[PDB]
Amino acid sequence: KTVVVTTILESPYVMMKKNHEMLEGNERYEGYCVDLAAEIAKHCGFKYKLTIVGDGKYGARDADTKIWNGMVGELVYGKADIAIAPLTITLVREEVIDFSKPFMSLGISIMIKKGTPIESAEDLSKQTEIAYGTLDSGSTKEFFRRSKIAVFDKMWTYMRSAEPSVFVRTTAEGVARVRKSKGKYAYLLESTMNEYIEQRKPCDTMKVGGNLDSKGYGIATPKGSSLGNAVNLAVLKLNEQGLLDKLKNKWWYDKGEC
Amino acid sequence: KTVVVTTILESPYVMMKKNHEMLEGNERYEGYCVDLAAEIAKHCGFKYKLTIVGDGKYGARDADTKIWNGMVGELVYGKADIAIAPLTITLVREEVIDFSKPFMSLGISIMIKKGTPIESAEDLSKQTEIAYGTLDSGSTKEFFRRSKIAVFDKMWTYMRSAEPSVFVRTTAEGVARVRKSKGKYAYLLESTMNEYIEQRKPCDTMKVGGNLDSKGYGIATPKGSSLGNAVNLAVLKLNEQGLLDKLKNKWWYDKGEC
Ligand SMILES: CC(C)(C)c1onc([O-])c1C[C@H]([NH3+])C(=O)[O-]
Ligand SMILES: CC(C)(C)c1onc([O-])c1C[C@H]([NH3+])C(=O)[O-]
Repeated sequence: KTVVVTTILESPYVMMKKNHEMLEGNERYEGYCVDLAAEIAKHCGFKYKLTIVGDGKYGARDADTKIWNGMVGELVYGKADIAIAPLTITLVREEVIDFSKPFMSLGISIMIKKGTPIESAEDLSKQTEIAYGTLDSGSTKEFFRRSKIAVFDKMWTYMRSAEPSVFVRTTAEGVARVRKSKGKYAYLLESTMNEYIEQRKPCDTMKVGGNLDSKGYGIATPKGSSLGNAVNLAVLKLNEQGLLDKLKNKWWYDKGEC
Repeated sequence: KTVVVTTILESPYVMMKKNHEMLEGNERYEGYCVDLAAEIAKHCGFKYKLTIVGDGKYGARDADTKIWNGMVGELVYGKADIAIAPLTITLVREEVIDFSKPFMSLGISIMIKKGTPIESAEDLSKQTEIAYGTLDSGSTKEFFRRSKIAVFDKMWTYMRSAEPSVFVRTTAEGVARVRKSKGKYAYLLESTMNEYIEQRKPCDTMKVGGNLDSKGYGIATPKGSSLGNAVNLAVLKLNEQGLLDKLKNKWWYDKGEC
């Protein structure tokens, strides 16, 4: 009965509340997806338990074992009933799990330490002094791996064989790398996160250029789940009521530090 | 075996080709949705016939008769197998027809004749000199009718009883009204159309302020339709290959013009 929700510790979607060490269950967390989960459960009429994904990954199919990891894996193998996180709707994923219509729109973007002489993806691909990478096991990495667009294919061929590795395990690692590399590392991540980080101290990073593509985040459920329909309608209702815009303003700018 | 596609004459989505009088079938038309339709059909493996919606409407449920009109109506009552056009994904529509994930992201926006002293929805609501309205039988009108955001509800309250009516039968009517009203009429329509018009002669209109909401267009099919799955996957694949961005750049090609 209690719906098992798989999510990921990614600010400001899901974060440990200040006094979390002495809190239990859902009360240990806070964030945009924590609020969204509450709204969805309310509209769909179910109780739930937020559970952080074991491997801390979004979801990718291992070319080798052919096994799915991350939150996608938790759904595919029946460990969770639903995923409420900034999970990107993609073709390979839609083939194994279901997604509600988007609750947020975004696109891949470039994050630089302020002052870095880079304005676009093309700029990056035409130089080698500044390294650049992306997150492991995510849609952004897969985007570059599959891209047939000249500039992106060129960037991928570079990234895939760069040393030391330009790929990071978590968004926090990528942000730290941009911040500590004196402008010698640029990070590729989704726009809304780029935007969120530009609002965090020490306010030394920024988004450059336009988005490389246009996609959306969706609430995912196992293929053919009984929750699919109700969740989808709930997301549409919440968006039309303006709750999603409200949630965005709350966690991004009302709590901004720059 | 031929799929009946319902669509609407709306530039640059679907337009009559030059010399269309001597052409027949699908060859009579050109535009973003015409090209999209060709791509979708190619990926899903089906032949199709483009048909222009009889009442020239997007789709709304008649308050009193309880009857869906426009392209939504054509799907609901079995007149068409699929709708390929700038049809907004909404809750009320999703309750009676199915939508693929969005193939385009956009939002409601404001169109003013250049020079109009208006910069936002709030500016519009705080005055009465400049009349403002929207398209009938569409998602934008329903947005205001149902919005509880003070500003939008305030706008709805004024629009509902203004004289002469601020609502128009077609987009062309609303645009023409902005252009002929010497700045005394502002029009509410979706962003990508506003931007399309802003780049064409006589170059006397412009989009002002940010978008009022965020949403997308989706390819629609009757509820439970067998075509649903394939069309959805096709849209995701086309977006991931960059075809959707290519079509946008093609039909919004900065035409020479302003
Ligand atoms: C952390 C976040 C969300 C900003 C992100 O930035 N680049 C990515 O690949 C992802 C993960 C992506 N949303 C997914 O679902 O794989
Ligand atoms: C004409 C177009 C497409 C610019 C538009 O702009 N405001 C609207 O309401 C619509 C129609 C809407 N997409 C729908 O499906 O009702």
